[PDB]
Amino acid sequence: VVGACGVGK
Amino acid sequence: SIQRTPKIQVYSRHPAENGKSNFLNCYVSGFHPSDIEVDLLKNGERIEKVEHSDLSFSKDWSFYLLYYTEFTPTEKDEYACRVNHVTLSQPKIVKWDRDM
Amino acid sequence: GSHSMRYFFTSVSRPGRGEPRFIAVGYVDDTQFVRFDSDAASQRMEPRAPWIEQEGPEYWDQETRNVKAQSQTDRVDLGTLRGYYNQSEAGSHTIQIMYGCDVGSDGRFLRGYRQDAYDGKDYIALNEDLRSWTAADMAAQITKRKWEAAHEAEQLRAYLDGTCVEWLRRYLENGKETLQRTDPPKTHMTHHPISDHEATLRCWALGFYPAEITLTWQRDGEDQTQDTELVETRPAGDGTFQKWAAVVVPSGEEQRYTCHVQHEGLPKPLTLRW
Amino acid sequence: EVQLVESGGGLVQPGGSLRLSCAASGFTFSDYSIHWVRQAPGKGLEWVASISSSSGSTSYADSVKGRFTISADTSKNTAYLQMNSLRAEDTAVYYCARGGWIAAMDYWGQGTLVTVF
Amino acid sequence: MTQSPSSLSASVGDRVTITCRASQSVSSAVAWYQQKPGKAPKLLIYSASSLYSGVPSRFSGSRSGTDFTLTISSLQPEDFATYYCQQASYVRKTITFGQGTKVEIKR
Ligand SMILES: *CCC(=O)N1CCN(c2nc(=O)n(-c3c(C)ccnc3C(C)C)c3nc(-c4c(O)cccc4F)c(F)cc23)[C@@H](C)C1
Repeated sequence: VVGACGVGK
Repeated sequence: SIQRTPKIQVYSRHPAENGKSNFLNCYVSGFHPSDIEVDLLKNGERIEKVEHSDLSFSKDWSFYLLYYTEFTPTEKDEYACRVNHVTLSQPKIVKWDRDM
Repeated sequence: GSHSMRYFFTSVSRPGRGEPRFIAVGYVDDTQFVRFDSDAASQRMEPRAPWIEQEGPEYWDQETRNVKAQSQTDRVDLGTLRGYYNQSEAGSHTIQIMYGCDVGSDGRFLRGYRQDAYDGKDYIALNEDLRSWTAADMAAQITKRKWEAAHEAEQLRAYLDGTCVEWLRRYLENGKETLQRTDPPKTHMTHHPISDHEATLRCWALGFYPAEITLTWQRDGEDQTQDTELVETRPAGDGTFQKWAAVVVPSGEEQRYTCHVQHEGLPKPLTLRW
Repeated sequence: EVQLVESGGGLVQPGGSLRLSCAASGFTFSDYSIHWVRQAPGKGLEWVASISSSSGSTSYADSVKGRFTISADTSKNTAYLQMNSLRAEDTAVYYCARGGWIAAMDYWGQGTLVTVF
Repeated sequence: MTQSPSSLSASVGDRVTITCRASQSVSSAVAWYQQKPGKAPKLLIYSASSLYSGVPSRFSGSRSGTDFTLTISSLQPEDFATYYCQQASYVRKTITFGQGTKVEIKR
């Protein structure tokens, strides 16, 4: 599935 | 930034046999950026009902697409594929050889 | 017998024409099975494989929510990197993201991937130990600090070896007759006479799966690899692939060339001749 | 530093509601998950329900599916567990734990004894 | 799942092995806990092999097939407790704890 976690550059 | 020009391959899903329905694919690959304009041509006329796959990319971050249309080949017809891109001054008209 | 699950995210900013175009694509092996286009009217994650359409509406509600969140993250990253690189606000820039995992024949985790790219060039990648980052330039060193202070490689760890490896075996089980098949190539050789003294032999390999194939135009043993077009494996359009390899054999010299085909769907390499 | 304190459970009749709360303190609440685990008296550890503070993803034990609900007030550093329609089989000691990016409950509470009578 | 043995009696010095037969878990979601009487559990081995910070090096976790094993290399008079293996399913969104294995004293 697609990953939830992400912080951004 | 760095723009790389597409590589067009015009072919058929099945071996071309005059009178039996196959699909005309126009696989453009290895281009960047993702803004491309691909047209499948029959006797120098744009083909309306053309599907394209979803924009993905290779290991080197360059994109590729597949524009397929269903066609029944014969000796008379001439097929091709017209591709325009930011790296191309003029559209690239890749004709379809039955022998590739 | 190794299998892989990949996710490709492409966000292209279009200043003066709306929101950055976002396309997400998922692939069990070389088989696209999900999709998300931000310009489509559905505004949902769509199935592109016949074995994935059985997942309940809770799967598609979650997938849409998690892909419309990466859509916004890439939308603020495009304006973030545009300031890192000190670029104008009226240019189109691309952020490609590719992550995923690789499991073995027994369904055990081998390795996980997470690579970003800004404008075709590498931007930042997740090291093979899955706890370090490789910043490719001087504007990804700023991202690296963020993703180290925020422990991004640690939160992402539980996804790349526990959520990809688990749903990937769920996919290899549902699509067992589709993803766990090996179609051997339909190989044949075509002689095209280009001159009275020059010819060309093409060695086709049609309808094979997976795309990993190898055509080798040897000559009396010593493989040539030169004077040999070897076009990229191209999609046939129906889940199979195509590829040919030509050689420019002089006329009257054809019946000494052999074409060798190696495919994991083949019992042993072939030696097609004319 | 990371401390979990659970409180709010005790004597309750069957077919009633309790609200167990778990006041987390020592970490950013939205970075980790909060799990409710119960140890039936004498029996073994049973996982009851879970919350992902970010994205609000709940999950239940399928033996408490329609009867237990987790809420999590992120701007209180607290995770709640409303337990409606309590049976005599829901009596246990309830721990709140923390999923710490390692797919394991590294930090635990002390326990809230819920006795259904 | 099934955790074996249900209870083993071992003496101070022995190498004890608790096995947990998860048949559908990803090694990553296989952790090993230790609960002493009337106290909260205590994580020992996460990701089925990785020691947790501060846990003594005698504890180790392995995997021989679809069979995850906890080992205490040389038992000490602090390891007599009940050991639980968990296994999380990301498809079903459930954590399942093993039935538990109690380690006790010999004659
Ligand atoms: C990019 C990061 C990412 O997508 N992931 C982190 C979150 N995650 C994940 N999802 C999930 O549903 N659970 C889970 C499970 C498996 C069972 C019950 N509840 C939950 C949620 C509601 C917490 C995750 N559970 C854990 C976890 C396990 O497995 C064991 C103990 C403590 C835990 F927190 C976890 F680490 C991540 C979970 C996936 C999508 C990967």
